[PDB]
Amino acid sequence: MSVYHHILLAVDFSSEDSQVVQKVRNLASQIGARLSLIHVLDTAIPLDTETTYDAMLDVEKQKLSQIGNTLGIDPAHRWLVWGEPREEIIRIAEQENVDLIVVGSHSTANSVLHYAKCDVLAVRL
Amino acid sequence: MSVYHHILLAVDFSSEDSQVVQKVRNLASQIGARLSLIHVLDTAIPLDTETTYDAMLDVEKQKLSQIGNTLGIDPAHRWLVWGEPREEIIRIAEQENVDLIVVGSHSTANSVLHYAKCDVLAVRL
Ligand SMILES: [Cl-]
Ligand SMILES: [Cl-]
Ligand SMILES: [Cl-]
Ligand SMILES: [Cl-]
Repeated sequence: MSVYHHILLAVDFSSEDSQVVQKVRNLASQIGARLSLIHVLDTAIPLDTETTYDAMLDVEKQKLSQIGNTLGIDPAHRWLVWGEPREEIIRIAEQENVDLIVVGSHSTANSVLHYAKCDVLAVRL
Repeated sequence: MSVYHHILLAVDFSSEDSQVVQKVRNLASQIGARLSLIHVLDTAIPLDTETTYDAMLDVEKQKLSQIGNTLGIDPAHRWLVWGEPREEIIRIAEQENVDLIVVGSHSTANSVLHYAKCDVLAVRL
């Protein structure tokens, strides 16, 4: 039986994403685990200018989707959430029955690591 | 090909070792990696009493060997070293061409993680 069943990858959209993506794909396939994906984004509204929240979200959505598409993850298992990375990472992991969180170091990594209720894989970038 | 080739397990000889041992055995076997093992021990000599350095080392050696024997690791790949855990863990990993260090949390974990030149798997105990 599989040593981990459900691996959550956290990506930050750096140029080094691709190393981690292929590694995590090889990982999950060799051990038989399913993958989910999350990226954490990353008060006065300016009145003299057009806001670009939706366009900015679309860029993020595309980057998430580049990665999601490579990994064959259903959009239902791709997460783009507002908030503090550590907290949001850990809340999705709990909610979604993850048993391995994967993060890159380069922080967020060290905070997820100190508060996660499951194993954490920190991948050197 | 194997996502990791050489996994170094670090054990501290707590009652929770066995969970980590079987997990790491299942891990390495599913991905095709070889295992090494390390435990880091863990100025005036008393003149009125017998010292027990050798007996104390034998106890540690037995505990290392319980774990090593389970995992089928040659004694050549089992390490019982004097020193600061973080430093010694990282020095063996470098020396021995490790590409995944495994540690339990419960520290040492967070220090190995902040200075390791390879991926680190932190296993919740
Ligand atoms: Cl993130
Ligand atoms: Cl805006
Ligand atoms: Cl140790
Ligand atoms: Cl002594």
